[PDB]
Amino acid sequence: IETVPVKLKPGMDGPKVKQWPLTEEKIKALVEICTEMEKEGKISKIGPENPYNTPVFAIKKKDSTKWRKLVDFRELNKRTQDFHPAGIKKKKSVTVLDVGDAYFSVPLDEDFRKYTAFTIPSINNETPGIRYQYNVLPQGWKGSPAIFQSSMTKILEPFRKQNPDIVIYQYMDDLYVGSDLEIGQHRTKIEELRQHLLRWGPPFLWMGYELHPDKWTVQPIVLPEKDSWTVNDIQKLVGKLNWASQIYPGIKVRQLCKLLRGTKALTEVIPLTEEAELELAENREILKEPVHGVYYDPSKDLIAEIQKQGQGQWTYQIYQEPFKNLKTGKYARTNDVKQLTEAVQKITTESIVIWGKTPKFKLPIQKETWETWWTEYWQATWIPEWEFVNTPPLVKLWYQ
Amino acid sequence: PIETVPVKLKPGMDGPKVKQWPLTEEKIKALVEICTEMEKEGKISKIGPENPYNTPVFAIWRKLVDFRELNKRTQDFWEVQLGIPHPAGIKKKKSVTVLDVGDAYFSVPLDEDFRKYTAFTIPSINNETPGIRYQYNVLPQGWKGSPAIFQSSMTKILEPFRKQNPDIVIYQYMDDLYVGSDLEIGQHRTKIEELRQHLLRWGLTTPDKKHQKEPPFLWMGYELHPDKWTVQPIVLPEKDSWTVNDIQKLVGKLNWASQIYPGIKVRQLCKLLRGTKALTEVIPLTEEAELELAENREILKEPVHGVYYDPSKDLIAEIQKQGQGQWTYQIYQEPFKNLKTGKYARMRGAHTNDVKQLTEAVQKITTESIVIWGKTPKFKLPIQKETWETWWTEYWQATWIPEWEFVNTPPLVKLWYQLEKEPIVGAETFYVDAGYVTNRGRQKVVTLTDTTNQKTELQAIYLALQDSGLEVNIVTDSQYALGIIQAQPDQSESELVNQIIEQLIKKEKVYLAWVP
Ligand SMILES: CC[C@H]1C(=O)Nc2ccc(F)cc2N1C(=O)OC(C)C
Repeated sequence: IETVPVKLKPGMDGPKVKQWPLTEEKIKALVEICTEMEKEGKISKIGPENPYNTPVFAIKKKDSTKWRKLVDFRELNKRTQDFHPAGIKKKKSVTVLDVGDAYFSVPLDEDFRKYTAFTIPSINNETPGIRYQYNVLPQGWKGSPAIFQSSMTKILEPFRKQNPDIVIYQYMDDLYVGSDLEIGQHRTKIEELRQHLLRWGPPFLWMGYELHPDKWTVQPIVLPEKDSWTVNDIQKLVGKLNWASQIYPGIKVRQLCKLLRGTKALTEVIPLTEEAELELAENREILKEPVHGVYYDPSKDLIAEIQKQGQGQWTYQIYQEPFKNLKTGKYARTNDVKQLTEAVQKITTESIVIWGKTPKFKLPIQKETWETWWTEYWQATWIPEWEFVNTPPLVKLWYQ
Repeated sequence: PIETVPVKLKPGMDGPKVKQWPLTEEKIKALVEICTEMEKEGKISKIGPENPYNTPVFAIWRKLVDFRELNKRTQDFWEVQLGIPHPAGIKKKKSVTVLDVGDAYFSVPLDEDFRKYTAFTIPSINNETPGIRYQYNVLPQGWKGSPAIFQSSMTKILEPFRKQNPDIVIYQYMDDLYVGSDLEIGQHRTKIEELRQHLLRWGLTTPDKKHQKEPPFLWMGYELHPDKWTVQPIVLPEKDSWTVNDIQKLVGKLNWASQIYPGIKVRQLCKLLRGTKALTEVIPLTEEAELELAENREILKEPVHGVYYDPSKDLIAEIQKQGQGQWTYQIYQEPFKNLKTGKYARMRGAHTNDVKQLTEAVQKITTESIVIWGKTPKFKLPIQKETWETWWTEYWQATWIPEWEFVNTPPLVKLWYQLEKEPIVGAETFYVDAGYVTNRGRQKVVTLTDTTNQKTELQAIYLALQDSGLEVNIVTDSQYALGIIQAQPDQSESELVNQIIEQLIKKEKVYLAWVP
């Protein structure tokens, strides 16, 4: 059994990513885990000649009390040389499977191992902190799916032809299983699969729950439909309208802005003249559907922004070009951070399903906070790219 | 002996070939002795004239070899050490012994394949005569990888003894080695001599009982006992004239104290630095500056000790507002049995409010704690759940505070005002743009000078607040201003803002709206 020559992108060197400090609870887990992975030759302690580093974390699992080790190979994958059924999204149901353990059988190119260097920190720097490196294919590394693909196909080939009514899509450490069968039959069929895996030597990702892509409908823009309309209401109305005009340029306010004739009192109730009425209705009619002409191109990055609508409600939008939204949605139901993580994850899993790639996020949260608590609720095997921002005032208004 | 760590030169680069500068026959002599000794010990070895590499050597006697060229061409190693532990995190010990480790690097092999690059040359006194060539077999002092490799080794050398003596704690720091236990005075001293042997069996020589340093232990600006901790002596100068440099050095020093000496304040002093033109410029101390200094020297007059972490007991953090934008806090396990204390003066962003700031405090502390005790403390905060809750569920950014209990210790943080969620009925309506026009026919166009498109949008609003009654409705087009006020700040660097904030606090009701 020989390994596969893998190189970093030309000229690039290995990652030297700093290890965010961990809670002795997560550290203890990691220690127990890595000790074992060591006994089983999966990993090996490394010396000082390895200056590289990737962050590790410990996360919990659904339906299990066992800790899962997560390695932020985000940077490594970005320096790794290079090497999707539109039907998955159309399926009634999709269950996610963690097949990450598959890789722990295939050895990693001897000369690439040094790049998988990661560290288990120690509290209060009371000890140098254990350093390790991978021998087999690591979970979360962009290349493992690839290198293991071959074997993965041979392993699926059977169930594939036997159960052609299914759609098996793999991504990083996850396997997405799709079908339209009635949910009852589904859960039963998933099993036959995982044993057909035990057959070659596999956890439910998320819960033992299935996503239902068939109903991920885009949350359109809406306008307040109310009885009496006050000057303020009209102003808010026009404000939201003008904004939206950027997208649907068929929006006309002329008439509504006429009701705002002069310096009236905010609470004054304005009656809507026909000209205006037919204007809103029309404007209202345009927004019922997402704008035409917005197509996704693999060529570009997928961006995702989340807005806090408070009350436990959140709003997001996925686009590539501003205003040019590919999808938009909501999320409700715990503390802020817990929710946001659940959401990101939810939005990510969605992206993978629809476009087979993770989006780049913009999180309305101070970085130190995120860094501090995200692992406390994370459950996915992957990690999107993210950046932290300051949600403008109006953006939240115009949404939800 | 010990496993050799394989080294390599940076990719493409080749070994050094820098010539040996000239040397006094006096120095040649001395070096040849030093080197012949080093050759006897085996640390170095004579090499054939075919080795084209070379690193300079001069004398202090003491052989000093210039490895910067080699270092520049040597691979990067795993960082020798980011953080150092912090006293508040360590545990109480009955006995703590520091072990010096003489000639550490000299006792550690060097990747054989690398040795040829360590080649240096001893000039021949007689010029007709060619000098001797040597290369290292061990970690060369002054070489890039010596620290990292030495330490690495040390660990492996320690692992065993550590397993057999789990009831013993060892922390390696550079060339010092700290060993502590809770063994009776005598048993303790014996392990020390067991260990010393362990090290000696690896050629590592340590200081005799009669010679090792004895606590308190002066470490990284601290002063450690085996039961309590503090910071080394801290003396404030008594002086007539202060120079910015003096001022700066002083403030700097005072901060260091803040980590255990609560009540330290630098406000007035830091203030003396405004507009200064030179480090050597004398600045007279304001009355308040004098006051602050005196009070500080007072606090520093009495030593205060931090206690060590008892991982058996909970961590408790308590925070207080010690002035506008100023927070104090202290983490203890045993009621008021401080492990550590500290301040927080960071205002992130031009404007804010106590709620927002108090929370940012909590995040720093949370981060600090995880780093030190690997866990977060229960917080005791001068803010009521409701208050927080309210501000929380209305703020656009997300945030989360661990388990915390309200502490009625004034000043309690609160929000000095809130914008009506709805336009106000029967309240005059001001349309601003530099002036305003109201639904009730009033107007006040005022032209400001030395302004900004932004400070002007802010001005309008202000005027409006001023001239308006107890309840006002305000319509602005400035998204900017909107964001700021909408954020409900209670403090800002901008005076205008503070003028406005003041205004806002006064109103009975205020509704601010935006339009293009
Ligand atoms: C070795 C025991 C360890 C510890 O748990 N408590 C103490 C108490 C007093 C000391 F002087 C040292 C230390 N220790 C430590 O790691 O000291 C480094 C900061 C130098």
